[PDB]
Amino acid sequence: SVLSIVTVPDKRLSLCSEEVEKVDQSIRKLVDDMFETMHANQGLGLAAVQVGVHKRILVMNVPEEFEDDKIEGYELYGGPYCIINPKIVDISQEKVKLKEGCLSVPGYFDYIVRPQRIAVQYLDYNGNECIIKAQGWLARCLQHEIDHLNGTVFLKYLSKFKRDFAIEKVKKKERTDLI
Amino acid sequence: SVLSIVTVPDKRLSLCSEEVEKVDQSIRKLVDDMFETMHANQGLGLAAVQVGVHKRILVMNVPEENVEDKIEGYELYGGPYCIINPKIVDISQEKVKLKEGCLSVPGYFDYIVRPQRIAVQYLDYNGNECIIKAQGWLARCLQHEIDHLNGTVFLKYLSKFKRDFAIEKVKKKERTDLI
Ligand SMILES: [Cl-]
Ligand SMILES: [Cl-]
Ligand SMILES: [Zn+2]
Ligand SMILES: [Zn+2]
Repeated sequence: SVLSIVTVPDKRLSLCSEEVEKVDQSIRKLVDDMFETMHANQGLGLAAVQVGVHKRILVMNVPEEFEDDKIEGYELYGGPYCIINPKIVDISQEKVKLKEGCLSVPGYFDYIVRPQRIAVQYLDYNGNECIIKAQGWLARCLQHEIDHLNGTVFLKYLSKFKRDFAIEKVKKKERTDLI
Repeated sequence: SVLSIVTVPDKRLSLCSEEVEKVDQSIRKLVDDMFETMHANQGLGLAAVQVGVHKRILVMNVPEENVEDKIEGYELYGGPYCIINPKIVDISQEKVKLKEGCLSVPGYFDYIVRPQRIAVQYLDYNGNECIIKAQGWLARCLQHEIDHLNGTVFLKYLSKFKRDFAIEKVKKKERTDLI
């Protein structure tokens, strides 16, 4: 089932998401829907708040670059990942500027600086404890999605001028769609 | 002004706290009250949620271990600290086992394993960007309080028997006994 996506400036995107008490059948079904929704919209990541549910769950799928080094244990790509209750346990001092987009801010893309590498503990689809050590786009996607769980969209890091233009561009597309 | 402290098993202690949008006079007043409430109850730290407000604000005062290396340039004690919107930007992989208490779990103490050192970016009392590089008890307290902002009391890391023993100790300790 392909779910509807909450878009800015919907205030639901600004509220923090709660911890999942246990990974049961009902969490798995939500995770299936979230993944189907992400794949249907051609996204690399998706937080539950983006489908209207305030729980600390995200899914990711970062394909390998069509190619024209890693630290031992780290990954630059992969998935699908189901990441529940993520906890940051290590984060790089080195930062990288990359272009980001988001399904909750459709049609707007901008450059954001974040740590290059991050290690995160989480519960997986099966309810088992895991660790993901992430670099490159995998680390990028993961931090972007963790922001959603804390009630943060990537516009927060931009100047007020760009943020407001972004929000007004999302709405003008929706208002122009209704002419 | 001395506020009443929310104590376990109050469900409010399990909800996540929200980002503070602007550090205005209403925020400083809440911080003033949190300091007074902390001093009055003999505490080293306090999160806003412990006084019933779900916002990302904590205060600490740690006054002046062969289980930890003393690292140059990290604070072992100090304060008073007003820490708003804390963001963890670095965290040690070395950990340490230390005894903790909590004003929301009065009368109960136990040993908890946490990272030895943390670096945290934050806004201070006047809304200015700051950074704290903490170790020793300063970092233990800071981590304990950040946990509250995320809906976690230290009983989470203990076995269920101990968590429920502690909670029962609180329920009994809150009755002044009719002798
Ligand atoms: Cl976890
Ligand atoms: Cl900050
Ligand atoms: Zn997004
Ligand atoms: Zn506490």
